[PDB]
Amino acid sequence: GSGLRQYYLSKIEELQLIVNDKSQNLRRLQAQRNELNAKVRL
Amino acid sequence: DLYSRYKKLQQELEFLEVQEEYIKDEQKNLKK
Amino acid sequence: AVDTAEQVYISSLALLKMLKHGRAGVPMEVMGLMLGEFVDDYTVRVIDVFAMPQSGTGVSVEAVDPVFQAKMLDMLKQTGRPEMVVGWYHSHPGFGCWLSGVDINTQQSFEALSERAVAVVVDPIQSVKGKVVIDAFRLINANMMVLGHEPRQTTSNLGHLNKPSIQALIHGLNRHYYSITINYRKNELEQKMLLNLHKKSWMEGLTLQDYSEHCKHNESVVKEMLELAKNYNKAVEEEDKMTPEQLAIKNVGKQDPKRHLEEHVDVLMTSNIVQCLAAMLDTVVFK
Amino acid sequence: AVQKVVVHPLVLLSVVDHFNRIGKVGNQKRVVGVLLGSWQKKVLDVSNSFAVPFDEDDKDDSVWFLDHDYLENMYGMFKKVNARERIVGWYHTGPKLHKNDIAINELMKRYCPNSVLVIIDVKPKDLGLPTEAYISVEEVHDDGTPTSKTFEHVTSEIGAEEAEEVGVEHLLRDIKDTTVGTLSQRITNQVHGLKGLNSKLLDIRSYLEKVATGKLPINHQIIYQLQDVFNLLPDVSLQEFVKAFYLKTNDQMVVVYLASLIRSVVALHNLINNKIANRDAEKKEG
Amino acid sequence: TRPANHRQLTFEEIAKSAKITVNEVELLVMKALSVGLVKGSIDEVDKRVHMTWVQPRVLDLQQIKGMKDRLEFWCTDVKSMEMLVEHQAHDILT
Amino acid sequence: LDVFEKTILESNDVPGMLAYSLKLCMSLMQNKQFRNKVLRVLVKIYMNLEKPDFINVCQCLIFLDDPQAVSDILEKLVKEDNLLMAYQICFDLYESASQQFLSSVIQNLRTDQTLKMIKILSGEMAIELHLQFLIRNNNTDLMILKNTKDAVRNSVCHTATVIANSFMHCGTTSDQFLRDNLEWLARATNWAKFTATASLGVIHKGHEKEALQLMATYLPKDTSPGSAYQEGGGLYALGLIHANHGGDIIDYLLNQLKNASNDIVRHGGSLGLGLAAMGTARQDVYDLLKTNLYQDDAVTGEAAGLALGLVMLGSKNAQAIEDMVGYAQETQHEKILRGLAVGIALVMYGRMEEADALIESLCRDKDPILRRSGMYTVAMAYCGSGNNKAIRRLLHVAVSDVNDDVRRAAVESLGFILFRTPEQCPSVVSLLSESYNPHVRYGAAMALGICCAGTGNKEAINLLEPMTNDPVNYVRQGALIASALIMIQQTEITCPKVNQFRQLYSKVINDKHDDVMAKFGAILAQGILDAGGHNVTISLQSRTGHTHMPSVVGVLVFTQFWFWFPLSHFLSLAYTPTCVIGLNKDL
Repeated sequence: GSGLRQYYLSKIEELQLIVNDKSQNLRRLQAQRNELNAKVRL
Repeated sequence: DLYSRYKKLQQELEFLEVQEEYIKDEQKNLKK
Repeated sequence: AVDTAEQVYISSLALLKMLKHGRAGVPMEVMGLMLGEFVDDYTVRVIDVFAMPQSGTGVSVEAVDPVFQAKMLDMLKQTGRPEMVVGWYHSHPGFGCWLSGVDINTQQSFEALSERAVAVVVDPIQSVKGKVVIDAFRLINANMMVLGHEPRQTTSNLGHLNKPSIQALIHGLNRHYYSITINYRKNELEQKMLLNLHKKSWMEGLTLQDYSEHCKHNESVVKEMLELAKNYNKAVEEEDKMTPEQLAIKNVGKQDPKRHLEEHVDVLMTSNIVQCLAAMLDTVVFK
Repeated sequence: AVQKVVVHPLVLLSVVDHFNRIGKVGNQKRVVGVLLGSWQKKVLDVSNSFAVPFDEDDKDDSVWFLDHDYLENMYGMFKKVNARERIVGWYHTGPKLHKNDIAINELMKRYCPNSVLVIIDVKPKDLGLPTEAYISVEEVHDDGTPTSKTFEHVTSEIGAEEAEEVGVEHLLRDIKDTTVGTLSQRITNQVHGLKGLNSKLLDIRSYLEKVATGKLPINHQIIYQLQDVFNLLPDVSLQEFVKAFYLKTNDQMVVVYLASLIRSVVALHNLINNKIANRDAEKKEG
Repeated sequence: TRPANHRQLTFEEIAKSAKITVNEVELLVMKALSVGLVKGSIDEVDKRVHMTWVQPRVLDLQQIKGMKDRLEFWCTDVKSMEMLVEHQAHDILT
Repeated sequence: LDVFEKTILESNDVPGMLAYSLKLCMSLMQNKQFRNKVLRVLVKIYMNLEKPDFINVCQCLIFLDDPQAVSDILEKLVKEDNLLMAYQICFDLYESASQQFLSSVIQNLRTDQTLKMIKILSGEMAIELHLQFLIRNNNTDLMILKNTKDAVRNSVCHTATVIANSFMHCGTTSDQFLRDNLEWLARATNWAKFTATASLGVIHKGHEKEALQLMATYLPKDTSPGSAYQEGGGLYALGLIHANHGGDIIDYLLNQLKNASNDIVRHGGSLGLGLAAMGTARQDVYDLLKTNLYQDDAVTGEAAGLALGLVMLGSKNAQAIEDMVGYAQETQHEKILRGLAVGIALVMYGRMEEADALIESLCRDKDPILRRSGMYTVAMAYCGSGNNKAIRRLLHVAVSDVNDDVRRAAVESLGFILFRTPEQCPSVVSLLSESYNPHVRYGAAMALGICCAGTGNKEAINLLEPMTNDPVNYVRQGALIASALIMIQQTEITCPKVNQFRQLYSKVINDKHDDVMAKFGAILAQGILDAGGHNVTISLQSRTGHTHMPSVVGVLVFTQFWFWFPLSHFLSLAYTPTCVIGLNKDL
């Protein structure tokens, strides 16, 4: 576990953290596109 | 499932990263 | 024998001949012939456009002597090549781009001589610098008012480019004629030079405007930008709890914080950066 | 003197169609036509153009043809349809001007007293400003030329009119463009600028390597007129010019430092105005 | 002779190479300025005669040889310093 | 590699650990270079296992492309002499592998067990059994056509009805929905009659006998009416019957196109002949397609350029590419620009890198048709490929480019490359369903329709619910086709929106004030959603993970109903049955 699982379990941490991170970054960019698309359509 | 969890979160990185590059092209295009 | 989904090819020289003759004869209909080739039974291609001497009224316009007509086409054959008339055009200034009762009368004249004679409508008044209102129509019989007129084997001339406008179907569509689609064919040679005609030499890229007026312009803009900041302190602090659509109705008037404040910063940025950066290169590059 | 011409964008396109008429021969067939303009001012205008038949050989460049009869009748038509317009000169499509190109001017100076040419380029391999125009004078030299007759460079620009800006910029929609983008054109302009600088230096050393050794006439043209170009060459980093960059650039740095100091505060308003609207719409929903 | 580096020449080398005395070099150089083959200026607190403009003269083979060496040394520096602008900003200027 | 062999052959149990390891090394594998190095040893140990597994050693091999190694173990089964275990090695080979691969392996098979190569590589006993399944199972309705009968006018509707019953009666040979009348069928003219004799063969799909004998009226030299489209479009339907089966049907169509009329018969003949010789690289069909191409004619444009790619499927014969793209620069018509635009996309198929010089060469070009043609090519060079390299610039030019045609072809390339995981495509196209132009709003709808169509997707129907409300007519159209493809053979329990939409097509077809183009999707979806009496379905996919390449061709060619109506008559390639079938002897 400390030699054969911990190499993966500590590594999937930061792979979870960046997906956790940029989802906040994505939905910021999502709503900004919806502002301009509702502005151009109108 | 433990090797699959490590591979699938890698696949959820660049497939999610290309969406970040995508809105940069969208918001630049909508200003024109 | 049947129609199809037709397509009107153009030349890029034609559309500029269309509107400039139209704009210079604005308060009346100005007339001209249209000169091209019947490339197949499906599409049509105009390459040339020329006018003729005319005589008009406020409500009508007429051509004059046809000795101009054949002698014009004769001297276009020997320089270049021979070609073919395909139709004609005129203007409807400020109108709803629709075939008038005299405009339809010259079309049984033209459809009996050659089959797919195209009537083309231009308006240089409802056309803005963004886009042009060009239009082309094709007469249909009234004897086939019950029988079908197009076989409709595709979608390209049915729901595309618009549904027909309410001020044009009030006379026309789909009675007495049918509309037709227009695109833009482009040769590579003119396409490359239509791209680059708004650029300059390296003289314009390497100017340093003048440092007296540049400092004077910076002295100017910052000075009222102080006064914009005077008004900005009052309004942001003010904020009467008014459910801000009522903030958004008491601001139409003279009210303008936050709007000039973003504006003048953009002007002070792009002026100062380019004035510095061009002065940077004139020392690194030169000597 | 004329000191510039003003070319509308209806021509530069009514030339290229005529290059596209006879362009099936492919190899070489120069287009020559007739230019139409306005007897305006010292400054001059160009409005319209039309063509004329012309052929010429490869050797013995003295066999060439301008149909005068075609030039009389077709201009007689354009005089008939347009009384405002009259002739101002001519054009040819050749990328570099040829040796033949002076007798063509010497023909049609009997039509307009100052008959002006315009060279255009159907293929600007140079990405810079095409379609430059010349005029002929006499500059009789110390050498003993009976008539030193060579064309002079005249600056030029693309004209504009309210109707033609509609039709042209409608056709610009086939490609994308940033005319509205501030400082995005500007950074390209020094890139398009210094590309022009490097292009003129690679051309001038190709002339200078030939005239140095082996073969070229070494004549009292450019070789000292280009020596005067070296004479200017400012000595930029010297005694008192240092006090021109450290007394004036730091002036323009403060204005940028002012502009950032407000732009950060403006973007800080949008935080609190969003953070109030975020949680207070939340705490009343729950 | 000197390539415009310290071309503010003092009176002594004029008075030596023209072998005229010291108190006549000013009347000598004001003549050449009045005719117009030179466009310099005259100091007297140091008695240095600054040079700005020389008329262009005829030259020969080896003057062209150094002039290409001036031109190549100037041409390849412009191109290198223009790369440093584009290399600094690749996808920033579109 | 060798420690990976040590893991499977050590103190480690095998319930299924040698099964999902094949799945992980096939699904999430980076490249072909580390794939085949892993995959080729994993079935050598299966041959080294005491019981040799048979479906997986065939499954890997068609991924590995060994046209001799399956014949080697077939020889061992000839040596073992039992066709029971020599069966699933062979019909999984017929179901999954390519036509050229079976045309290449047959040399190693011929060099009972003598009858075996006929039984497994002709695949005839699957054809008439599929015909046996349709002649026995047929659960349709006459009343649905009678409900749509009441739109008698001079509009599309005659073509719209005959395209409906042709789709819902594929391969069942049942002419009672058409033989109820003659005059309403023979009302519309001059291209519907080209489609009316076209729809006759789709009903007789996959059947040798009733092709010449029923169309004996419709041979062009027997009746000779004033209509040549009625008699010239039969050869179109002959190719529809014998798709992926080449016999006299090649040469019966070959010798008639030597001497014929103008391109009113040569549309039906060339499209049929390229269909029967699809992916076969025959020189004899390439010869008369040369002289059909160089007619300098508009009406031969769909004739040559489509079938010129069909016979060269996945071939990348670079001189033929150079001949095609070198031809489509100087011609002055548009169908000759259009038919070659799909054909040069179809000449390259599943290459992952081997088109990228050409893809950049087409996208940079000034031609909007040819840039659009590069978008279909990168869609076909990455079939099912989850490569994030291709999605950079395929989807960049979906943003920036100015023609509407290329933008619709850009976003419809997404389901063609990402159907392997249908979970992700509703997450990326849902933002594109609200775009400012209707063209991207259209191609958003077909992208969900081509990806999740095999599944009853809960998320996609949630996205396509407000899409049928838009004031543009054709985006209301393509919402209905995508709503048809998403829920075929699904009854009320996979998703409750089935009968919520059955009434919705009848809601919009019985109205008078609707558009023609708006209700054209509804009449089309009636033939889709009840296809073959709920017996056939779409399948771009096998259980082996390998894609079904005629259905991939069939659904891509189906997208071009905008530019030719009976071009999307090529849809019978997508229809596949879902029926378990038992068998104990040869017969």
